[PDB]
Amino acid sequence: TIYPVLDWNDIKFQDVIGEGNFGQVLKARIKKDGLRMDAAIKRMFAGELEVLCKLGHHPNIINLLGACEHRGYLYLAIEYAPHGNLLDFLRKSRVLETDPAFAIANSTASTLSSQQLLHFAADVARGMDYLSQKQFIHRDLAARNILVGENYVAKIADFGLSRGQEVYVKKPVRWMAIESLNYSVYTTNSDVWSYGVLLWEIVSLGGTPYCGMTCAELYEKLPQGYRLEKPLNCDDEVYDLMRQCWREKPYERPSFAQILVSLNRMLEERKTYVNTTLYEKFTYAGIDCSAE
Ligand SMILES: CC(C)n1c2ccc([C@@H]3CCCCO3)cc2c2c3c(c4c(c21)CCc1nn(C)cc1-4)C(=O)N=C3
Repeated sequence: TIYPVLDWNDIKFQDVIGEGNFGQVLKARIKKDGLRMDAAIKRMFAGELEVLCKLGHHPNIINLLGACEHRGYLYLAIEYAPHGNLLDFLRKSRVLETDPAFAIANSTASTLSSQQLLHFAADVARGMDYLSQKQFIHRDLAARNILVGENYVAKIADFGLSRGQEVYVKKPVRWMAIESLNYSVYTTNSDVWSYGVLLWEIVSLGGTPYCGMTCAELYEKLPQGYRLEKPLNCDDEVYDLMRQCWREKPYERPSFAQILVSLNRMLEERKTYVNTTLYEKFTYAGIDCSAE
């Protein structure tokens, strides 16, 4: 009873809407507190379960509605994010590709604006600050694991449940901190590195990071000091923010709280930080289906 119990009989499964590291996610309708509502279902040890059930609501963390035991398996009922994962949401906005007529007429390269992209980044930083302050270590921060829920509020999903100052996970190379590629240990510091790549994904409207490069090249190239280049449509303040997230020394990277402050500053300025207008020779950052 450590969680809002739910009867498998009150779950109306619909369609498959995605798939995480473990299992498929299914959209469904359930009855909670006598009321019928939308939800995503994921088939999920004991300690982690309590960790999740205890977490506690936060507007930028996908929320647990209830769990259900069935055939020896535990099914989690999750708050529903109608808009889907951030990665596809970003790629669906590349109107120059999805609706060129619209793009030329409005002279825009995305249905989304600079502010919206900054909000997604701020939303995630807020959620990560909340999680890291409680010793949580995500381990797999990336656009694909961010959900765009009600009112387009970004929500963090698929975060690791093993709490502590650092966690070893024997076992996503393009999002991993150098110290994780070498040691398989994760900390909030390596979460910050990944957040930086997430920020780069946001600004590039879902481009594959290090497009054109093999994982192998990264292993040797990253330690040499190599890092993702600034997208031409990105302001320097935003790019510097990413660079801070990728400092070789983990303890030199900012905290999520500091990241959020820098983002809120940008959000407050009338200034535009991520250019989405169409300029003479515009092209999107590439998506390497060979790596995905
Ligand atoms: C593949 C990933 C991105 N996956 C998840 C992966 C992991 C979780 C867990 C639940 C327990 C707390 C930590 O995190 C939730 C989701 C998760 C959710 C939802 C979705 C997806 C999820 C992907 C496919 C999808 N399409 N649409 C329209 C919504 C979703 C959703 O609505 N509520 C939760």
